Amino acid sequence: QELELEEEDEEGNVMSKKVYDELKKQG
Amino acid sequence: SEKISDMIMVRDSSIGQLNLHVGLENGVYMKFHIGDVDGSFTDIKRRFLGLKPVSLSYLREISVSLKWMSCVVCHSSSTWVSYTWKNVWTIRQLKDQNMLSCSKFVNADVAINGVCSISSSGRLNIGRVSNFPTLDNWFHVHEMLQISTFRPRTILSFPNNPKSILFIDNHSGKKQCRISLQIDGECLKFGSSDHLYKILDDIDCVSAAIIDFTRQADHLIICAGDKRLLTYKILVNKDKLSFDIELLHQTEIISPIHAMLKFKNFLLTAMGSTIVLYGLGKKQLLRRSVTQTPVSITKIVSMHQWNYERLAVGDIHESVTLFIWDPAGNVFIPYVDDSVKRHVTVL
Amino acid sequence: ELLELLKSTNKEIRRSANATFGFIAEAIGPHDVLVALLNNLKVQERQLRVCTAVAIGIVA
Amino acid sequence: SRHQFDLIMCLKQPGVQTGLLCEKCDGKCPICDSYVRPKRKVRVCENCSFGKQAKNCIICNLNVGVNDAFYCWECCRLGKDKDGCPRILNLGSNRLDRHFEKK
Amino acid sequence: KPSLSQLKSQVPYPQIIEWYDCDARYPGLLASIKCTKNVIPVPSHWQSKKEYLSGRSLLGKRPFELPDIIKKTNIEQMRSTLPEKSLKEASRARVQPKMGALDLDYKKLHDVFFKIGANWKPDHLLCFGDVYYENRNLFEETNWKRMVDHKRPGRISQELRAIMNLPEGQLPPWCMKMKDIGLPTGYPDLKIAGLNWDITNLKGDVYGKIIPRNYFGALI
Amino acid sequence: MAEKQRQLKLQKIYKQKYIGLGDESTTREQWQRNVRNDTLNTLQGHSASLEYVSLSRGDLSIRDTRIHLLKSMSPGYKAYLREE
Amino acid sequence: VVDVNFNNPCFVTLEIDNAATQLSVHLIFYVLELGLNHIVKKADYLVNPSANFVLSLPDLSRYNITTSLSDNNYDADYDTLFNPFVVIGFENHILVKDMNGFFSLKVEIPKRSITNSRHKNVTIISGIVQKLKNDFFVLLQSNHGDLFKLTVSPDTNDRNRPLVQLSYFDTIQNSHQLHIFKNGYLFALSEMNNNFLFQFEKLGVEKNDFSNVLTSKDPNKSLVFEPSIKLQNLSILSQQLNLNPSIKSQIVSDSPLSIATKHFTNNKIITLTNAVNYSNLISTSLPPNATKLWLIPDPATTGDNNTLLFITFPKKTMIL
Amino acid sequence: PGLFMNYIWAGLFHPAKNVRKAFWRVYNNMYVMYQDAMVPFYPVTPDNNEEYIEELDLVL
Ligand SMILES: [Mg+2]
Ligand SMILES: [Zn+2]
Ligand SMILES: [Zn+2]
Ligand SMILES: [Zn+2]
Repeated sequence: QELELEEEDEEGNVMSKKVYDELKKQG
Repeated sequence: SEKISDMIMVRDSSIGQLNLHVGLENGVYMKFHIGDVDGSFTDIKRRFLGLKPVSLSYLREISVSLKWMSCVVCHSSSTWVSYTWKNVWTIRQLKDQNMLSCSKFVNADVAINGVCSISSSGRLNIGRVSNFPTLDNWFHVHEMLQISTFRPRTILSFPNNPKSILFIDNHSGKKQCRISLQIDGECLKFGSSDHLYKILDDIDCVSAAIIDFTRQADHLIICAGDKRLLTYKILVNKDKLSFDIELLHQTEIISPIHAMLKFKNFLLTAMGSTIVLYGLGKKQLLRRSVTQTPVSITKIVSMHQWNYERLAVGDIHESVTLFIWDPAGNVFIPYVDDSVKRHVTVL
Repeated sequence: ELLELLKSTNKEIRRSANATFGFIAEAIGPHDVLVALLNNLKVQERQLRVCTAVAIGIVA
Repeated sequence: SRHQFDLIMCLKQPGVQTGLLCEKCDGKCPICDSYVRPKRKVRVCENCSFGKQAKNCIICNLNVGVNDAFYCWECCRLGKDKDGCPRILNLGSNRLDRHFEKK
Repeated sequence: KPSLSQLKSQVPYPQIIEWYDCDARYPGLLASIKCTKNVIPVPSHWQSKKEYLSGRSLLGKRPFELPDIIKKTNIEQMRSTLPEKSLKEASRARVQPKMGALDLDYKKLHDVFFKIGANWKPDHLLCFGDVYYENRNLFEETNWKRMVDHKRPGRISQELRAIMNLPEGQLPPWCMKMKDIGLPTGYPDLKIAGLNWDITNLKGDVYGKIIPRNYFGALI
Repeated sequence: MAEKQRQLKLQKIYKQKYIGLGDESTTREQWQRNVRNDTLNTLQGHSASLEYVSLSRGDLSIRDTRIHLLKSMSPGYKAYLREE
Repeated sequence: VVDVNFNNPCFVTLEIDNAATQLSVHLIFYVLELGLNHIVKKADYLVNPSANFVLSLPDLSRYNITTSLSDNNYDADYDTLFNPFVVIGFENHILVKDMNGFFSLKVEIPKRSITNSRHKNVTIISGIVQKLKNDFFVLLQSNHGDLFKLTVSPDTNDRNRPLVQLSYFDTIQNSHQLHIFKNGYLFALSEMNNNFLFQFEKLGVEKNDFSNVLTSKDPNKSLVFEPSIKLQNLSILSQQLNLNPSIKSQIVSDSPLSIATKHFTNNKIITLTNAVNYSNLISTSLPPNATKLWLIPDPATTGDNNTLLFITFPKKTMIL
Repeated sequence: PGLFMNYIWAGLFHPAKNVRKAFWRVYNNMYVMYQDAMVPFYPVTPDNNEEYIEELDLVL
């Protein structure tokens, strides 16, 4: 001892799952 | 068993054996050897042809090499020709031709193997029967010095249409790529032009797949050798009998992809040892799922799926490993592998 | 008697006596011949035990 | 021989002629000394096929040979029929020691 | 010569590497061969200076027991081999031989191998990695696998009912503690008569119960 | 001592006939030279395996691929391609 | 193998040393001595490490070439007379060499006008010898498929020594082997796909043509040719359809089995079908319900191809 | 040969000499029977083998 979510404005390609789930709470 | 629908008695002048050819009502064709002096019935042959009751007819002297032979065409839901070559009995279908009844035909023009018939659509038509599948030629092979610059790379089939087939070639020197699209049994023109193909520039395809992210459109995904993943859209015109290809976007990948398939609704690639599931977005492809594999899996060369649940992964040197899809976990879980080193090509 | 002939120092005699147990077993059956062979395995001498082991595989 | 460990095979490249066994050695595999199921004939090398020695048995090396020698089925399955000339060259200490105790 | 922790960092399974692997002439080649998939380790009695199978465990070895399918031929009753005739009587049995010492049924002998037991297999057949070692007791292991299959929670056998002093029809004596503490965690779907299953099902040797396509080319 | 003397004498005859035998003091350099030379013979030798390697290298003929696999048995061949 | 004409059989090998530190290729001559029943290594030459092909030529003293340094090969002793020559292939040039070491004649391979920079260098891959009546010609082939013609000439100017000339002949597909038949046919065993039977229409470039011919007199001159899209010296007689290599396939139909592939060399779609083939010549409309059909020879016009065709409907019957 | 040899690889380069004599005597029997057939099963990787043949990793 980097997944992707599509921002409805389409330019969300370079983001994340965890960034998009924060913007579920801001939205 | 069942009521006879037709019967014919034929002697082969080659062997001298009497044959009794019988058709049934359940679509089953039978054949009998009739003893000559006594009349005993030997050497029973049986084959199920189709749904309709079997109708028979007889063709006197047709040529095999294109030595004399006789054949009995068998009429049902489809047509079948039923002959003997070198004392081997053969019963094979006919190339895309339903017949209600059938007879020989001779001209000066059509000298050998001519045949006239009434089709199930209802039209009367003259033909030749040509290539009989013997045991040395089981398949009929249909197509200055003739050399192409392009080399064939992959042949693809559409998910929903089983009859349409897409072809992708590579240029041997100029980093080009041509694409052909043959629907049913004929090639389509590219757009409104004269040619039967579209040439893509600065692409050579390592691997490719046709995937319907939604149920009404089809997309071509190309993996180029420059570590890019390219999405196109196939638009078959249907009445003009033409296709078109149309770029959507370009997506960057870490490693080359050798195996890609449709896993339920997305595009499932293998890059290196990583299994990545992709969804379509309108600016790029979006990776929905990423699974790392066990340590001895080094390259993936082949994969296959069983009803969108299990995944068979093939390593370049090790062997097959089986995975199950975890929907709540959003990954693939490995549960069997092999004892020896197998250098997989296809599974 | 062929059982007593296995103590011979000749290899033809032992080899052809073992063939004869095959011919005798094909006529009158295995199990009378198996019992005499199995009881001959209790001797100390190795020649006798090795020749009855050959004969059992012939009978089989 | 499978049994006597001082016997020495030739193992040269086999030729076209056939090695013979005597009446005492008849039916034996030269490799494993098995009496059953013969598969392929034995080929000896050029030097083992010349002169007065070529008539002799290839196992016991003294008696005159009459019938042909065969590899068994199990030596052919293992490939031991392809290793070389299976002829014994020396006589071996078992043969020698009986000869001098007796006279 | 590398150290042991140095050598363990080069491999994916550092628990396979031991102290004597650093005395190898090529430790880096040896350690990567050992961590290759499906490579089986060297039998472990190489270090010892005794003798393979010379330990005390061999004193307790039992005689051979026939496979149970072959016991149906009844040869064990006709020739007893586990613990007679004088030298004169043996001599007299050679000139007057007794016939039919074995009463074996020949149709039963053939049908053991070819009809009754065409699909017979032994219960234990060591798998791919399972290398035999000296104190291994294979008898315990087939007993243990068979102990797991037949025996189930929700039944108690007659042998244990004599020992526990719990005859049939009766709640087992930890019934009250599972009323005070609760159902077993390791069986979510266990239905016990009297707690979450009907008390008239408390019947004989059973008081509880767990209540929760053909292959390609299969033979018809 | 005579049973041990055969297996010593037979190890030499089998090592001359078949190159890649070893014993106990085989270096990794010796062993890996055997493994490489056996593998290059197979790739050259089976004709499906020739076509698989010649196509995916993109070579100009299948015979150019056979001489590439047979020259690679030489230890001085990596330096020959590097001195061009 | 060498054609030695009942003397002592000879053969030549190219060999590398598997243990040596530097890549070095040997040219080695072996003569079986039938009087002594053993193989003797006669000669052993070091050659350039790019050696990859060897071909044996005929006895050159038959064609007035002087094989010794002596200006006349009339010394007539047996050791001096036997001296076989072979052709060795390299990267970008060839050599003809001697068993006795007297000659080493270098000619360069002619180079193509548009060369793809990906694949650098040209090598020989197969070849064949055909004896003419007082002459011979050797057909050499490169890995680009160009067929070259080699000739060895008496060289009357210098000392009657050997003289080698190469010209471009034609371009075919890469081949494993070449066989020439006595009827003037050429068989090429291709490395990929179809086999070919050719015939010799013309015999190639004449020896006098200085512009198109490289010689061994100046062994550094280069000659650029352009390949011909049409065959000028050969014509095709037959092909043999071979599916090798088949890299990818789909199944088109299941009843009857039909598979689709591509032909790897000429880039066509190939369909393999387990059906009996039917070719529809002409079709014609008919009244609606028809069941059965008969064809019976016309008895009216005897000794003639006329025929009656009967079509039957459930109500009606038609005669034709 | 491929499944049998999984028992043998570990002993070929063992530290003890007695382990290494017994395992090379088995390897040499296997090699005489399968020189060509052992080739898909050698435990050689590019990290393990300096001179590893790069043609084995090619995909067509
Ligand atoms: Mg991995
Ligand atoms: Zn010999
Ligand atoms: Zn003898
Ligand atoms: Zn044998």
